[PDB]
Amino acid sequence: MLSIPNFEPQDVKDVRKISKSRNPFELLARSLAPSICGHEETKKALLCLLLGGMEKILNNGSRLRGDINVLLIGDPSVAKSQLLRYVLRMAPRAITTTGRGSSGVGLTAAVTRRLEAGAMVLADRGVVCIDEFDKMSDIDRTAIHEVMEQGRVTISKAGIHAKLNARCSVLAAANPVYGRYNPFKSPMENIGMQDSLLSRFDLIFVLLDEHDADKDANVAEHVLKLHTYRTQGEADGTVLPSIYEENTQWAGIQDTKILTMDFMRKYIHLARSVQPKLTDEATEYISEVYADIRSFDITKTDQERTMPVTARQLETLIRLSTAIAKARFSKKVEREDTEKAYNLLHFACFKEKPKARQ
Amino acid sequence: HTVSVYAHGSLVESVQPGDRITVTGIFRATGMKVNPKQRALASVYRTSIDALHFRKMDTSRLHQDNGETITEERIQQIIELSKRPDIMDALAQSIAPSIYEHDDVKRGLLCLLFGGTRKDDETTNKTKLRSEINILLCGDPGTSKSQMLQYVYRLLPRSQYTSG
Amino acid sequence: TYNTDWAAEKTKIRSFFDEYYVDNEDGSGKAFPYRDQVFEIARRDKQAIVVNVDHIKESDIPDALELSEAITSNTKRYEVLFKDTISDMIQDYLGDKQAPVIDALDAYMFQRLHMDRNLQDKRKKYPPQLLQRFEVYFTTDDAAHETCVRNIKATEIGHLVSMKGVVIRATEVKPCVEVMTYTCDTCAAEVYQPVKGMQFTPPVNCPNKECVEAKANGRLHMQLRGSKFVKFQELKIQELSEQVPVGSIPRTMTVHVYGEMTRKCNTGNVVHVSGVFLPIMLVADTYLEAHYINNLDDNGVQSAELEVLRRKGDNYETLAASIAPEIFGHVDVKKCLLMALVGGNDNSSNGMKIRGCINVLMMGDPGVAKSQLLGYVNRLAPRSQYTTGRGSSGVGLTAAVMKDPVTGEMSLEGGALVLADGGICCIDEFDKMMDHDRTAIHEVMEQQTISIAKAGIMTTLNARTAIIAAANPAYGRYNPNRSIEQNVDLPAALLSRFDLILLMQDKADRENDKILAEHITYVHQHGCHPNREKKDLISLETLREYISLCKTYTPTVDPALRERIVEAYVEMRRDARYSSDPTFVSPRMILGIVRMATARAKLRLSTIVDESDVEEALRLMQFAKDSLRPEQ
DNA sequence: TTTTTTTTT
Ligand SMILES: Nc1ncnc2c1ncn2[C@@H]1O[C@H](COP(=O)(O)OP(=O)(O)NP(=O)(O)O)[C@@H](O)[C@H]1O
Ligand SMILES: Nc1ncnc2c1ncn2[C@@H]1O[C@H](COP(=O)(O)OP(=O)(O)NP(=O)(O)O)[C@@H](O)[C@H]1O
Ligand SMILES: Nc1ncnc2c1ncn2[C@@H]1O[C@H](COP(=O)(O)OP(=O)(O)NP(=O)(O)O)[C@@H](O)[C@H]1O
Ligand SMILES: [Mg+2]
Ligand SMILES: [Mg+2]
Ligand SMILES: [Mg+2]
Ligand SMILES: [Zn+2]
Repeated sequence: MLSIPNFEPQDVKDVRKISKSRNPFELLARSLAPSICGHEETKKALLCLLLGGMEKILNNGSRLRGDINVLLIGDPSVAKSQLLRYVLRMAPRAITTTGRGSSGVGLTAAVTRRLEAGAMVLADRGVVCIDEFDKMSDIDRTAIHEVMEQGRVTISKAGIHAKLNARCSVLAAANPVYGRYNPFKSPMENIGMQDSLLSRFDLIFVLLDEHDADKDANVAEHVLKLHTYRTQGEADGTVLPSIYEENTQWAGIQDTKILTMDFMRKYIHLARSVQPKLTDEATEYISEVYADIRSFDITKTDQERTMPVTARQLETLIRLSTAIAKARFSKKVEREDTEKAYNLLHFACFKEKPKARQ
Repeated sequence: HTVSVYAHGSLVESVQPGDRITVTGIFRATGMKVNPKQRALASVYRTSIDALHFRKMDTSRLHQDNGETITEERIQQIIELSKRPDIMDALAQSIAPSIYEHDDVKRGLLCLLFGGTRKDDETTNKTKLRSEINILLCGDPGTSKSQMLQYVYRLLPRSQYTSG
Repeated sequence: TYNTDWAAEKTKIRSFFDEYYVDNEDGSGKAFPYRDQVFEIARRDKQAIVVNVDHIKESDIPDALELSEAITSNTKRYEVLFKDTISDMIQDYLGDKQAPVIDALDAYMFQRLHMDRNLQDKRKKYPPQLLQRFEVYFTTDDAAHETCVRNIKATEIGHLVSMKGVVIRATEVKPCVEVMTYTCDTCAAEVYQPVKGMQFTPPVNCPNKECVEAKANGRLHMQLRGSKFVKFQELKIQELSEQVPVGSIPRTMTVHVYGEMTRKCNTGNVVHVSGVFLPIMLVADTYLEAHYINNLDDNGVQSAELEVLRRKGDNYETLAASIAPEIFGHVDVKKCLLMALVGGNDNSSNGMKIRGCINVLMMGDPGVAKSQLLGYVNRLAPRSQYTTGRGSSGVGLTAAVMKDPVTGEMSLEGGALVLADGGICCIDEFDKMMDHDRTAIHEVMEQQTISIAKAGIMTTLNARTAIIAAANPAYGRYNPNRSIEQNVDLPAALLSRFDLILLMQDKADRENDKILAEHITYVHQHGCHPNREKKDLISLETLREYISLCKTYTPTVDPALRERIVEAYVEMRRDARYSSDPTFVSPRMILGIVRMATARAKLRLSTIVDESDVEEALRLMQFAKDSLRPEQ
């Protein structure tokens, strides 16, 4: 076969050392996609997506979901599609599609008489990337609601009655309702999707292209620095037909070290198999924090709410805690994990009003 | 399920499509050739019925035979019954006894059961003018329209029920 | 390098039948159940023996392991040896007596053996399939023989194999030839031909030596009073969902069933099968020849855990609490589902039929465990189907016309509500179904029939099913500013067909949120519900057993309850006139009251309805009504 | 060939 992991004891030693270092989760999140400036919280979310949570199958056969789902909405030219293509490279068992040219039948399963698999069935125990998600029709969107929660596709049409397993993680990108974010309307108005669909995403990120001379100067300097770069052992006229990185001018980050992508692939492959358990301090912190998030009122602080808050977000807290604990190679989930999970979720949940309205 | 029935001799052409019958006969089994060219047989047999008697008599419905067999005494009882002034109410309220009120609808269904005078060209065996009566019921939910349809469906010998 | 000394193997097999035992439950002695079953065959109270190979494996007998391995490795041969040893045991039991004549073949054999009179002659004249008239089947339970449809390959031909699956297709029972008998015209001799496989070729010319030498040219005529037939059935069996590899579609296999194992399955069942994998008579086609079948839908005996409940009584609160104990709260909703799992009585007064079962509609905000409750109900009910609004057509719910491309024929194919007949259909995402798909269930929910008139087909099908449905309100959330009819965007004709309609809100509250978080985090810690009060709860298996017991009762209504029921109906119908935010009320309501009263009498296992049950039905209807006006 | 049905675009 022509169409993946590899290990040696030196690599295992280095995995032990980096896991025993001070802040491995922050190091991996910084090292994820260096040639894109900013987007640090979204990079942390994508690392949590690549690690994943724990499925629970109870004694009576009941199932609780383990996967993590992420949505990006924002202005044009903010690297949404670029991050989707990067995750498509990094993840094994990954499929990419667009909402522009996908039917819901082709996205889940089809009758052709025979039964025919769709993209989310083919990506079972894997990742689906969907671009231009706002361009999909609602008739196709309503076919996803079973898959994103139960992990199943069920069909009952002429001569065919069948279940199909479709346990996978969804990463989606979209543009807002008006083609460009209106600051005079609320984030829910700009997103323009119903609560039953918005509740199924563990994390939602709103990305804005704000005019601000400091940020414009920094972003333009980073882009031109990545464009003027050439490899150290290369002649000027040429054309394309260990642990740390060594040349980092293209990455923009001045002094702090970055891990090699091959080492990232090996580390994520090993850390995926860790199976941590919960503890009492984590349970108490999660239970208090969930009630505080639900009871917080936004008229105090001149902020506005970005997501619905339901009982699924409690499970999102549990999933993010286990995913953070995996990167430490820890057998137990602790307050150190749950605090980082809460900070990421609280970043996602609330957003200050735009400067055009302020 | 469906079953094949074989009629020999004088039983031939004694029944039409649409009729409801009881059959008495012999249950048989026969073999089948693997190829029509050859002597080999399949070891799973086909089954059918050789008929001996068809019966269509059923007392739970208005009878299916143009009323040839009624006795003189019951004809005289019918003629005596026809002289009640209550004859419309007496016949109408006896139809669909479990249904409460709707007396006007019951009288309409009685008119449907009786019908008009037949007016046919006998040289060509064609209807010159329609003598059958058509009825529409239109109303609120939960008012027993489907139940009245079920009563008329079960009463007659030749009836069909379709829906939606 | 082969063993063919059949007498020693017969000695081993007979020693197994003589020496396997189970101690009596009172300690009074020992039962020898296999030889008891042999004597039942000898006195003709039985037709088959089912042998468990694991009992042979774990018996306290020399060479037991070797015998079990030989049976498993060449099962098609050892069936003959088991039949021979059981025949010898039957003759040793019977002695000089005769077994009773029960059918025409028995009469022919008993008459003809003594016509021959008037062991070498017997065994030469008659084939052993005709001399022996019983069946032998094998079973296994050890996990070494568990396989999928996908794994049965060339190493498994001739071996005993066990698997688990779903039945797609099943034929009706047909007569299958086992032994043909022919008689000669001129010399009156008889020819016996045993049949193996799916074909046979009849002989033409008489073989008897006097006829052949005389050149009498006598034809052979076949006779079906002496010939032997057996029940035959064919199935197609599909892989179970847990057996399939990742990102793959299940496979199927053909199964042949004989004799007493026929009519144990119909379409829509999950089965455990033991059988032998064989070819068809250099590339070969294959099938599975079934030895034993078990319905896992089905499987006077009572468990001790059920005996405790049946002695206790007052079980209603515990039964309500035992439905999906991972889900916190919703006690009245669980009581409504408990009543829908049992239902009322069918009534057929003066030819007019009335539906007995109960219909429930759930609605609520997102994230309030509707799908979890429907999944638990689908696991709990014996025969049940699950569908979603998007994944189903109005032909997949009811029944379809199928045009076979091989023959050109038209046929009918039953949908989900036909397959769920006598049971429960769960419909998720009920608000997202199309109107012209949704209107198919109008006949099923009230008349319990499907009637079709298409192409060259005109029939009626039975669909006696309860429907449990789940939906969201009209814009994904309940709106307290809009009316009940605006929040529940369904027509009145469909709304009148549901006996109960419920709403489940999610509203933020600083104590209830913390209590719910504690419950969910405990479930994620330990894999089971908290049970902080240490009260008893019922296992899923014995809850299924108890509901199956409850369905056997038919409690009658006391005529004293008449005024209470009728006055309640009139009082209910006043408000729909004189309210600012009314709902639709029709004469189906009073039948719903009677249904719920009889359902709770069934749950109590009593035979006469009480006014307490009438009051509980009224309390649940009041709760359902009050759910649709929160904070008013 | 022509006809009738149910899923898909
Ligand atoms: N730091 C950066 N921030 C934003 N964009 C960048 C950055 N560096 C490079 N780009 C460029 O900006 C573009 C990223 O947008 P891209 O991912 O192609 O489409 P998009 O973000 O999904 N917008 P759209 O598809 O129209 O909704 C590419 O041309 C990148 O090369
Ligand atoms: N006057 C009545 N007499 C007898 N039964 C009645 C009466 N009114 C209502 N019912 C009962 O109420 C139900 C009426 O169902 P149904 O026969 O479908 O009425 P319908 O007119 O067809 N409503 P729908 O088909 O939904 O438009 C049945 O259970 C009847 O037994
Ligand atoms: N009271 C509760 N107790 C336990 N788990 C709960 C509770 N409420 C919600 N959940 C969890 O919430 C998740 C979503 O459940 P689900 O059954 O899909 O809700 P839903 O009512 O179907 N929402 P929707 O299908 O979009 O209308 C599951 O993981 C449940 O375990
Ligand atoms: Mg893009
Ligand atoms: Mg009706
Ligand atoms: Mg749901
Ligand atoms: Zn002869």
